[PDB]
Amino acid sequence: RNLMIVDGTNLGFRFKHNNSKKPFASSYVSTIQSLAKSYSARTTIVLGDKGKSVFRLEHLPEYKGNRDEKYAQRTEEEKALDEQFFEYLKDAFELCKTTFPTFTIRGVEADDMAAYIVKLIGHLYDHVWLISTDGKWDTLLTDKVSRFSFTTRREYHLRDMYEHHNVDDVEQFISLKAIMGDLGDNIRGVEGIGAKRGYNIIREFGNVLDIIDQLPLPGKQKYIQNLNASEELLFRNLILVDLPTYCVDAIAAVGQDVLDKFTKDILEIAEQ
DNA sequence: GATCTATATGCCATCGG
DNA sequence: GATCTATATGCCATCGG
DNA sequence: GATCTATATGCCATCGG
Ligand SMILES: [Ca+2]
Ligand SMILES: [Ca+2]
Ligand SMILES: [Ca+2]
Ligand SMILES: [Ca+2]
Ligand SMILES: [K+]
Ligand SMILES: [K+]
Ligand SMILES: [K+]
Ligand code: NA
Ligand code: NA
Ligand code: NA
Repeated sequence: RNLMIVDGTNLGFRFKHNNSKKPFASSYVSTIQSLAKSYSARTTIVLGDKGKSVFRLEHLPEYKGNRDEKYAQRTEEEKALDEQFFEYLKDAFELCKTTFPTFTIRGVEADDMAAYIVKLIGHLYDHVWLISTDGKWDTLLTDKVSRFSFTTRREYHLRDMYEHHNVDDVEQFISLKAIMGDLGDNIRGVEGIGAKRGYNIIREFGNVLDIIDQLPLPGKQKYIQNLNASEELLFRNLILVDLPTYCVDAIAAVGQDVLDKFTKDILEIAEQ
């Protein structure tokens, strides 16, 4: 039997329809129930977002500032629609709590809770299914951990990493995100390096820690000059994007007692 | 040329009497 | 009782994939 | 969130005594 971990705020956008004024709490819960059955999940854990990541803010005060800018620019009509949506989503979460173990921890990204759950209890299940449209959750893929995106309708598996992310494995994926940064979170990368040049450098030199150890790289191309100046950026970005390595620290950033209680609660759920 | 940077979509109810 | 005086918090990253 | 629009790189001598 399997474990299913839901990126719950992320999933809620499947219910955002400007031409529907109706509540969706019931359909939200039902969708999760049907996904759990589809994926033979004996355990389902629903995660939700609750404020910006304290762990990441500490390293980067402009973290997700781009998201604030996006919402700031809304028209009066858009704001009204969004407020209705987000109130309906809050109601969907409340209903969810009565049915599934559902976690929100202020100042902790759902990404980090998911990474930690997989590390703590993933071994107790045949397969782990991650319900998220967020490609960064593919930092967690293994032969036993896969992802489903409602947006693309695709299942993401470790063996298809190159098709999906232009890298061959998770370690290269994490390195690539550190070099490239993450536009969605307002984390700048090395200017001039995208997936193609990033993959080439990784293939040649290894992971980001290996690359740092070899700087300066040769070449007078601007993007290499930029890479050569980016040791501190790369170390920082690695902390921000290497979900499996830093998930425990990210949770502990809002209190060690909180981490200890979450650990306890997750272990207990896996026995229920 | 590919590749990268940067922007804007009021996105989104998979799929089966 | 309420009301006022006086003090101490190493406060504080709203909120949305 | 993915996806799309739009921009800027003075790019570029693969690889083997
Ligand atoms: Ca997230
Ligand atoms: Ca189906
Ligand atoms: Ca607001
Ligand atoms: Ca050849
Ligand atoms: K970049
Ligand atoms: K007074
Ligand atoms: K087009
Ligand atoms: Na560009
Ligand atoms: Na006081
Ligand atoms: Na666009």
